[PDB]
Amino acid sequence: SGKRPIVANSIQRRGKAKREGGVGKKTTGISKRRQYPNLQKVRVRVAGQEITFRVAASHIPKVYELVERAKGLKLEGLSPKEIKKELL
Amino acid sequence: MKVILLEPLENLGDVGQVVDVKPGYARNYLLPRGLAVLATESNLKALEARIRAQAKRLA
RNA sequence: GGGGCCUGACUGCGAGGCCUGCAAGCCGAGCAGGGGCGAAAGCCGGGCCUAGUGAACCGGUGGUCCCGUGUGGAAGGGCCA
RNA sequence: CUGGUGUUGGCUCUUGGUCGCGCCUGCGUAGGAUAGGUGGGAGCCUGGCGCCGGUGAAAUCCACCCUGGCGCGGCUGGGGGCCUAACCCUCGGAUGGGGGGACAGCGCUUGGCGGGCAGUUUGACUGGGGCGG
RNA sequence: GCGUAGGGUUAGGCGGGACCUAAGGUGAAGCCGAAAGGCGUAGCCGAAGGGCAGCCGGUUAAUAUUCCGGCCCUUCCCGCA
RNA sequence: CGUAGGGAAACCGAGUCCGAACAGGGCGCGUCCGCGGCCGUGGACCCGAAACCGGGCGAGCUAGCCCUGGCCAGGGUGAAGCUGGGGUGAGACCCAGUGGAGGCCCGAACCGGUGGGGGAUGCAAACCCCUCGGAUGAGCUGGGGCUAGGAGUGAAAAGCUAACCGAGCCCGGAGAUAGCUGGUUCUCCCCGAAAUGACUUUAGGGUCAGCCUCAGGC
RNA sequence: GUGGUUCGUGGAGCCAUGGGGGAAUCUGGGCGGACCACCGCCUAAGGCUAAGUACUCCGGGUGACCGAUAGCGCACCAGUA
RNA sequence: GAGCCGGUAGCGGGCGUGGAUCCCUGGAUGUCCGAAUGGGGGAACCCGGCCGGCGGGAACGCCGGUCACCGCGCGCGCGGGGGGAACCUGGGGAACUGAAACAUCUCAGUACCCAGAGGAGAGGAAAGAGAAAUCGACUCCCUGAGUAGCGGCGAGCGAAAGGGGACCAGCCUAAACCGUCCGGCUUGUCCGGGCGGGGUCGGGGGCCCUCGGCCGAAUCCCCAGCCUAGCCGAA
RNA sequence: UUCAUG
RNA sequence: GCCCGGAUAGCUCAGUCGGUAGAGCAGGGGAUUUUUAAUCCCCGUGUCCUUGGUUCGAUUCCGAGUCCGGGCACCA
RNA sequence: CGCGGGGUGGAGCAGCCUGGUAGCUCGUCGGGCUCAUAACCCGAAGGUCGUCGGUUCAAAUCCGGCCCCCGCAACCA
Ligand SMILES: [Mg+2]
Ligand SMILES: [Mg+2]
Ligand SMILES: [Mg+2]
Ligand SMILES: [Mg+2]
Ligand SMILES: [Mg+2]
Ligand SMILES: [Mg+2]
Ligand SMILES: [Mg+2]
Ligand SMILES: [Mg+2]
Ligand SMILES: [Mg+2]
Ligand SMILES: [Mg+2]
Ligand SMILES: [Mg+2]
Ligand SMILES: [Mg+2]
Ligand SMILES: [Mg+2]
Ligand SMILES: [Mg+2]
Ligand SMILES: [Mg+2]
Ligand SMILES: [Mg+2]
Ligand SMILES: [Mg+2]
Ligand SMILES: [Mg+2]
Ligand SMILES: [Mg+2]
Ligand SMILES: [Mg+2]
Ligand SMILES: [Mg+2]
Ligand SMILES: [Mg+2]
Ligand SMILES: [Mg+2]
Ligand SMILES: [Mg+2]
Ligand SMILES: [Mg+2]
Ligand SMILES: [Mg+2]
Ligand SMILES: [Mg+2]
Ligand SMILES: [Mg+2]
Ligand SMILES: [Mg+2]
Ligand SMILES: [Mg+2]
Ligand SMILES: [Mg+2]
Ligand SMILES: [Mg+2]
Ligand SMILES: [Mg+2]
Ligand SMILES: [Mg+2]
Ligand SMILES: [Mg+2]
Ligand SMILES: [Mg+2]
Ligand SMILES: [Mg+2]
Ligand SMILES: [Mg+2]
Ligand SMILES: [Mg+2]
Ligand SMILES: [Mg+2]
Ligand SMILES: [Mg+2]
Ligand SMILES: [Mg+2]
Ligand SMILES: [Mg+2]
Ligand SMILES: [Mg+2]
Ligand SMILES: [Mg+2]
Ligand SMILES: [Mg+2]
Ligand SMILES: [Mg+2]
Ligand SMILES: [Mg+2]
Ligand SMILES: [Mg+2]
Ligand SMILES: [Mg+2]
Ligand SMILES: [Mg+2]
Ligand SMILES: [Mg+2]
Ligand SMILES: [Mg+2]
Ligand SMILES: [Mg+2]
Ligand SMILES: [Mg+2]
Ligand SMILES: [Mg+2]
Ligand SMILES: [Mg+2]
Ligand SMILES: [Mg+2]
Ligand SMILES: [Mg+2]
Ligand SMILES: [Mg+2]
Ligand SMILES: [Mg+2]
Ligand SMILES: [Mg+2]
Ligand SMILES: [Mg+2]
Ligand SMILES: [Mg+2]
Ligand SMILES: [Mg+2]
Ligand SMILES: [Mg+2]
Ligand SMILES: [Mg+2]
Ligand SMILES: [Mg+2]
Ligand SMILES: [Mg+2]
Ligand SMILES: [Mg+2]
Ligand SMILES: [Mg+2]
Ligand SMILES: [Mg+2]
Ligand SMILES: [Mg+2]
Ligand SMILES: [Mg+2]
Ligand SMILES: [Mg+2]
Ligand SMILES: [Mg+2]
Ligand SMILES: [Mg+2]
Ligand SMILES: [Mg+2]
Ligand SMILES: [Mg+2]
Ligand SMILES: [Mg+2]
Ligand SMILES: [Mg+2]
Ligand SMILES: [Mg+2]
Ligand SMILES: [Mg+2]
Ligand SMILES: [Mg+2]
Ligand SMILES: [Mg+2]
Ligand SMILES: [Mg+2]
Ligand SMILES: [Mg+2]
Ligand SMILES: [Mg+2]
Ligand SMILES: [Mg+2]
Ligand SMILES: [Mg+2]
Ligand SMILES: [Mg+2]
Ligand SMILES: [Mg+2]
Ligand SMILES: [Mg+2]
Ligand SMILES: [Mg+2]
Ligand SMILES: [Mg+2]
Ligand SMILES: [Mg+2]
Ligand SMILES: [Mg+2]
Ligand SMILES: [Mg+2]
Ligand SMILES: [Mg+2]
Ligand SMILES: [Mg+2]
Ligand SMILES: [Mg+2]
Ligand SMILES: [Mg+2]
Ligand SMILES: [Mg+2]
Ligand SMILES: [Mg+2]
Ligand SMILES: [Mg+2]
Ligand SMILES: [Mg+2]
Ligand SMILES: [Mg+2]
Ligand SMILES: [Mg+2]
Ligand SMILES: [Mg+2]
Ligand SMILES: [Mg+2]
Ligand SMILES: [Mg+2]
Ligand SMILES: [Mg+2]
Ligand SMILES: [Mg+2]
Ligand SMILES: [Mg+2]
Ligand SMILES: [Mg+2]
Ligand SMILES: [Mg+2]
Ligand SMILES: [Mg+2]
Ligand SMILES: [Mg+2]
Ligand SMILES: [Mg+2]
Ligand SMILES: [Mg+2]
Ligand SMILES: [Mg+2]
Ligand SMILES: [Mg+2]
Ligand SMILES: [Mg+2]
Ligand SMILES: [Mg+2]
Ligand SMILES: [Mg+2]
Ligand SMILES: [Mg+2]
Ligand SMILES: [Mg+2]
Ligand SMILES: [Mg+2]
Ligand SMILES: [Mg+2]
Ligand SMILES: [Mg+2]
Ligand SMILES: [Mg+2]
Ligand SMILES: [Mg+2]
Repeated sequence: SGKRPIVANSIQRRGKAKREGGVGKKTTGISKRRQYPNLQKVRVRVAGQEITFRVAASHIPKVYELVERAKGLKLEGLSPKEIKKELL
Repeated sequence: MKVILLEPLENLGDVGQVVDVKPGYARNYLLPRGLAVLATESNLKALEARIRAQAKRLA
């Protein structure tokens, strides 16, 4: 997917099982295949002027923290570079 | 999610009525319609900079 | 076959063998604890005998003077059933 | 495909667990008598007795309240709406206009369906092998 | 037609490029992908398709719509009207 | 490493453990090199797979499609129309003419390959001759392009995809694996088997015992 | 929900983190292998940090390394025909 | 320091003890392609624009500059782009094999692909390790040890502590607070934004009055020494 | 209102 | 292996949320009866699974046990 | 030629549970109805349970095995 303020997606195994499970009886595993857990992504739209992010939606309050700002500069037309490099 | 209210609204009305609205209600209606701001500590003392200039300065 | 009394269809072991490629399988006098039966000698560690079964592993269940990840304890293990 | 939550909101109409609240509920007898279970048991309104007498248990008053049901409300879980701001599709290009609309899309996760795809297994003696045993 | 050496391929007009697009590429913008990259608007590339000014004869050992002979024609630039 | 071992362990110790047991029984004392035999993991004695997977390279053959060009000699049948006539109330309809339609007919190029013959270390890793099928169409073909490996493409045969496709080729994992077949290279001397039992997803293999050899002790 | 570590769900801590809930800043917070209470240990969610180590296209020397089928695939005009 | 004009052998043609040939170092020219970078491209070719130059000329020419794209700060400027036999880190990541079948597992986080980076990379100063009123960054080697363990408890995989060594080193930042300044507003004795000053278990820091106080870089110029040509070298 | 044949 | 529900007549079942035991079908008898059904009226085949227990008296409530119908779950 | 499946009343079939408790429809016989046959109604009755041998207290039941009948196979060459 993407990143915009966070780290990219990861790679998981699956690890199926078909058992009772230790606290009942004998356990097992079955098949270790690669689920590819694409991280939660939401196109958020903010009004710096018209700006759009692909933010992680556990980081929507973080991008509203980034919008609750006044970084002294007017419009070149696009400008998320000064919103993302004046991030901490 | 607490917001300081700046306008009348039905079932949450007074200015400074810091009501725990739902997050989508905050970040989708009130924040693009000016009716409320997020009640962090810095914006809470920015509210307080007006509360000190209004409430104890009418009297 | 019948009658009486019962629980030895015990717990610890077990010299010695049989057998076998190992693993298994089988017999086992004797000693102790504690009983059964009998007056006592003795016999009884399942059935007249050879079939009626299943290594391991992983679990369960009941105990246990064992281990308990610094220490006390639990989790979970072991051990015995 | 599907539930849960995320993005994901607003305002309403209704079904249970609920926390206590309480006008109230319990009825084969002998008995003024809209009869519950257990205890306090010497009366309590401006007009009602308890021992009046008989009971497995005496009643009044008043709790613990059981069994519910009725409503009054917060912790509520649901299913039905209407809205528009998320979101999506759009529109002789629009900070806007529609329309869908908290649904879809998409994230995780639960369960399912799943030869569409994949990794494999499909024993041995066997008077060849298979069938049979 | 093999070996050695030497010659030989002459274009404003023929075919391409200083022109154009088709399929398809590439691709600013924009989108999406873990990265490689995959798309994609405009644009550009893309050709025996469109468009564009030439015919006839001779010459050596080889070239000739190129060289040369005749006639014609095209673009551009400058000057005059 | 070895000097202490038992036990699952706490632990105890020439003892330990099972146990109530001071019955019984189980178990109870060298290294470092060199060299050799052998074994383990190594590719492990060498050759050889069919294959599997990763990354690439190919649609100049062929299969399809897209764009753009071309090609199809010649005859023949004679459709709809159209024209005139017949007909009728008007028509439908029916005649002649005209017209030129067709996955129409015969047929060359062209495409193909039906039957036979030749060819068979060929002329040719698919040919030649005779004969055939289509030949104005679902045609053929040049150019420009697209699609690719469990994928393309397929008027479907599992065909085609660079001369062998039930999953291309090349490199890499990779010296894959092979209980299989082949092969194993100087000389002498001594001793010398087995093809049986048990067990095997085991029957051509293996573990153990049987038979064999070597060294030591008796 | 998974990966890493010896750890394959196990008694699963720890380190990372894709989803969801979601704090405090020293009477904070994490860790000492479920967890809990004592005793310790240590400060996450910001970054840099030589040195020693791996390597060998390269240059040099070294060889109980090869001597043209060997040694690199090439001692030669070879990654050539 | 006397022969040369490369692998010369041949035209004979020159050139050198006023110093050549060579070798090293530093420049210059480096056509065209290539990250290719003006645009196109079927690489080594075409087609340009702007400026400056040669009826050589206004048209075609040629020369010499400059013309990609991206990232960083104020039209303006410094980097990046690709390559490299291996080595390394991160993102992905098999399968044959082995388990005498096989699926968990193993092969293996191997090969391979991608990114990045450099002479190394990585990691790194403790929210560490785990039994010691202990060790004190990280890395590497040997031990630990095939141990502890993990394990269809099969196949197999397999640490870490401790302990020897090498090497040695610690540091910057909001472990808040003060001023600065484009603007924020409800002109607030104030929100966040850039710096700057503070700040790094006389447990830390900022703020409040005693008792005042310089060690040394990883950074920088230096210098040996090292190479990159060689030279003298006994009989 | 049922019900086949000599 | 746990988890539900049930044991009521010859059979299938409801239970005033303790004060009375019941349907429906079957069986029989009776009425009409061309045929058999259908219809009509009336009776039963009844320790309400077994005991223990709580209550004044138990199908009801409580536990145990047995058969009894399932639901899931592993299955070394 | 080898598996597996049946044999039960005149016929077609239930069956029969570790073995002891055998039937259903039609057919049959007798009656009733009918002028008479159908149909219908009422009473019963009928079977060595494929032969055979086996363990059994006892076989139709269970174990073989043999004869008819059924369903299957009889493939790779
Ligand atoms: Mg497992
Ligand atoms: Mg695997
Ligand atoms: Mg949105
Ligand atoms: Mg007796
Ligand atoms: Mg033995
Ligand atoms: Mg034995
Ligand atoms: Mg035996
Ligand atoms: Mg016996
Ligand atoms: Mg096993
Ligand atoms: Mg520990
Ligand atoms: Mg402990
Ligand atoms: Mg014992
Ligand atoms: Mg209203
Ligand atoms: Mg009530
Ligand atoms: Mg009485
Ligand atoms: Mg009520
Ligand atoms: Mg209500
Ligand atoms: Mg409600
Ligand atoms: Mg609506
Ligand atoms: Mg709109
Ligand atoms: Mg399936
Ligand atoms: Mg398959
Ligand atoms: Mg495999
Ligand atoms: Mg066989
Ligand atoms: Mg056979
Ligand atoms: Mg020649
Ligand atoms: Mg001309
Ligand atoms: Mg031309
Ligand atoms: Mg030009
Ligand atoms: Mg062009
Ligand atoms: Mg186009
Ligand atoms: Mg593209
Ligand atoms: Mg362009
Ligand atoms: Mg052209
Ligand atoms: Mg043309
Ligand atoms: Mg010629
Ligand atoms: Mg010519
Ligand atoms: Mg002319
Ligand atoms: Mg002893
Ligand atoms: Mg040796
Ligand atoms: Mg495989
Ligand atoms: Mg390709
Ligand atoms: Mg082609
Ligand atoms: Mg085709
Ligand atoms: Mg006509
Ligand atoms: Mg015609
Ligand atoms: Mg035709
Ligand atoms: Mg063909
Ligand atoms: Mg042919
Ligand atoms: Mg023909
Ligand atoms: Mg033909
Ligand atoms: Mg034809
Ligand atoms: Mg024809
Ligand atoms: Mg024709
Ligand atoms: Mg074509
Ligand atoms: Mg082509
Ligand atoms: Mg195919
Ligand atoms: Mg082929
Ligand atoms: Mg195949
Ligand atoms: Mg393939
Ligand atoms: Mg091989
Ligand atoms: Mg391998
Ligand atoms: Mg001899
Ligand atoms: Mg074998
Ligand atoms: Mg042997
Ligand atoms: Mg011998
Ligand atoms: Mg020997
Ligand atoms: Mg374990
Ligand atoms: Mg504290
Ligand atoms: Mg922590
Ligand atoms: Mg710690
Ligand atoms: Mg913790
Ligand atoms: Mg601990
Ligand atoms: Mg470094
Ligand atoms: Mg080192
Ligand atoms: Mg050398
Ligand atoms: Mg030699
Ligand atoms: Mg030599
Ligand atoms: Mg040679
Ligand atoms: Mg060689
Ligand atoms: Mg030679
Ligand atoms: Mg060469
Ligand atoms: Mg020369
Ligand atoms: Mg000089
Ligand atoms: Mg010179
Ligand atoms: Mg020179
Ligand atoms: Mg120059
Ligand atoms: Mg260029
Ligand atoms: Mg270009
Ligand atoms: Mg070119
Ligand atoms: Mg001049
Ligand atoms: Mg000039
Ligand atoms: Mg230029
Ligand atoms: Mg600088
Ligand atoms: Mg690079
Ligand atoms: Mg595998
Ligand atoms: Mg295997
Ligand atoms: Mg296998
Ligand atoms: Mg591994
Ligand atoms: Mg370094
Ligand atoms: Mg670092
Ligand atoms: Mg530290
Ligand atoms: Mg180590
Ligand atoms: Mg250490
Ligand atoms: Mg150390
Ligand atoms: Mg130091
Ligand atoms: Mg500020
Ligand atoms: Mg500071
Ligand atoms: Mg002070
Ligand atoms: Mg100096
Ligand atoms: Mg010096
Ligand atoms: Mg030198
Ligand atoms: Mg000298
Ligand atoms: Mg000398
Ligand atoms: Mg009737
Ligand atoms: Mg009738
Ligand atoms: Mg008749
Ligand atoms: Mg008559
Ligand atoms: Mg009942
Ligand atoms: Mg009953
Ligand atoms: Mg009930
Ligand atoms: Mg009825
Ligand atoms: Mg009835
Ligand atoms: Mg009755
Ligand atoms: Mg009764
Ligand atoms: Mg009862
Ligand atoms: Mg009772
Ligand atoms: Mg089971
Ligand atoms: Mg019968
Ligand atoms: Mg019969
Ligand atoms: Mg009759
Ligand atoms: Mg056949």
